[PDB]
Amino acid sequence: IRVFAIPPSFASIFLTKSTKLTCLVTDLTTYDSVTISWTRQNGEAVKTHTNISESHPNATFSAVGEASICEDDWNSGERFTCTVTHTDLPSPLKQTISRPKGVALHRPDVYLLPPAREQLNLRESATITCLVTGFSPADVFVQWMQRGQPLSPEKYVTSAPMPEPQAPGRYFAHSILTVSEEEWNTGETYTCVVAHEALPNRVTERTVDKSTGKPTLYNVSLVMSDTAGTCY
Amino acid sequence: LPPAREQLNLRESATITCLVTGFSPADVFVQWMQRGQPLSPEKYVTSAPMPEPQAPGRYFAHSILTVSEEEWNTGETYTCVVAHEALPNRVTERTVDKSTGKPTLYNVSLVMSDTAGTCY
Amino acid sequence: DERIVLVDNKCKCARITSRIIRSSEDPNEDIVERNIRIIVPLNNRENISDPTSPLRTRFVYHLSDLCKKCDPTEVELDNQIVTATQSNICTETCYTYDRNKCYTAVVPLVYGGETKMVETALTPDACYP
Ligand SMILES: *[C@@H]1O[C@H](CO)[C@@H](O[C@@H]2O[C@H](CO)[C@@H](O)[C@H](O)[C@H]2NC(C)=O)[C@H](O)[C@H]1NC(C)=O
Repeated sequence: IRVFAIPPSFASIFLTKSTKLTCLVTDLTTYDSVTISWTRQNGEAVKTHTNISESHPNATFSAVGEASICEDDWNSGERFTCTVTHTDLPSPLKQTISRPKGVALHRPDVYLLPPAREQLNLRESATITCLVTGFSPADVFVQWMQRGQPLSPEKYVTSAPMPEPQAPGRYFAHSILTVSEEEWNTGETYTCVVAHEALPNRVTERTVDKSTGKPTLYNVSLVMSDTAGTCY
Repeated sequence: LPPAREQLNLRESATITCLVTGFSPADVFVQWMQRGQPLSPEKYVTSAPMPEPQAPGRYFAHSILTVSEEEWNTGETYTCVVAHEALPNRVTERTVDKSTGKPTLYNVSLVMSDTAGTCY
Repeated sequence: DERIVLVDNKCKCARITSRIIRSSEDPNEDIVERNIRIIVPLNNRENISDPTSPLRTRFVYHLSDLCKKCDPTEVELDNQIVTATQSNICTETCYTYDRNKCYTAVVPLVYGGETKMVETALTPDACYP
């Protein structure tokens, strides 16, 4: 029996404006003897709603507990613990989740790399990478789009942040999206959207296509008329 | 109209021309200025409105100012203030100068870059 | 110090300077020089406020509509003060961005079904809210 506690994310705060706590419990044999509750440091009771999921193929059951807390409760760093009690566990399981302090704010940087030249020759698929680096803390939210249409959560993948060996305190992550070769050869556009607290407007976006980003040639035309006009 | 090239070779004087045209009715007031102070009236002569042969109902007039050649070569500025009833703001102004005229040189320069997408 | 700036456009990044060189010694044989400096962007698109617009590969620079004055000036006539129109010639396209200006956009953000449109920053840094 293992318990996973997920602290609230910045995206959930921005796009929903309601701080929530979740301590998922798995590897449960009986769902009629489970209880999920949250207790404060001083012992004040917190209202928690417990939900029961379906039956997993491995003869296990998962319980989901969603509870409403004030943004201050989490942002203050107040240490919270989720209480899980079961008849098969001689001692209740306790998990400690909190937000660390002494963290500065650093604006992240975003760059897109176009698909490799020798990948398009096979005419199978193309891969685009969105590299975001130089940020703290380590909670980011990257979403891909195609000419204003949000893309499905399944066509792109993202990686957990990892420390940067060069400069400590600044992290990085990247998102990889695949596309059809003909679709990319047509000339469609793609956008990378990242949400973080350090940004002034809190969201930034960048756009790449076939004509921009490692192109083959540059075609320019210039016209300069009325060169002998009145200036005064 | 800036002074003629064949006039300044005599090292004597210059002549600037302020031309007002195509207006109705035939009422016009022209006055010259320099550095914001009115010039002496004699330095210039203004004529009466005259009909335009190519357009019925329209007139035109002229004004002539005389200045020294060294003053024009120094780089002084002049102004022609014209007032007529049909103007949107009733007063118009133009300025002529030696530097802002016909240039002998056109040093054009063009710089191409793929990263300078903004200009301060 | 020896050059005077006439126009300092930012959208077309155009800058014009004029200067008189005292060539030889005759006052009537001094040349008048006009310099034009243009910086063209190769990555910006047709509409700088819409990332989906196609790329731009044609640039037109009219000098008659660049060195133009469009602000009423005050003139003293010894009996009153009046406002005077500098030129009668007075939708222009902005090729490049302006540092003194902020460029923003609207983008749909989906999360758990709900869609929250949020103001973005097309420019890298520019100004802050
Ligand atoms: C260039 O893009 C801008 C921004 O999309 C266009 O102007 C916007 O038009 C929409 C409606 O279509 C309005 O909601 C916005 O308020 C407009 N922007 C501003 C700043 O007023 C503009 O029309 C586009 N230009 C062309 C030629 O397509």
